[PDB]
Amino acid sequence: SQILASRGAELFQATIVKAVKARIEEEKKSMDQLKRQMDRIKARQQKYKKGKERV
Repeated sequence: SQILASRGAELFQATIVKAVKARIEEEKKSMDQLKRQMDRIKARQQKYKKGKERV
């Protein structure tokens, strides 16, 4: 157990960095999805404005 001190630190750090990688992946995906939703809303509003076109 004296020789194997660093192995536990390596394992814990690997778990932490894997969790952080999954977190940033999920965050990026959610941000892109929300941004696409916002663009669709903008496009629908612009289409309505152009359909109005016959402060």
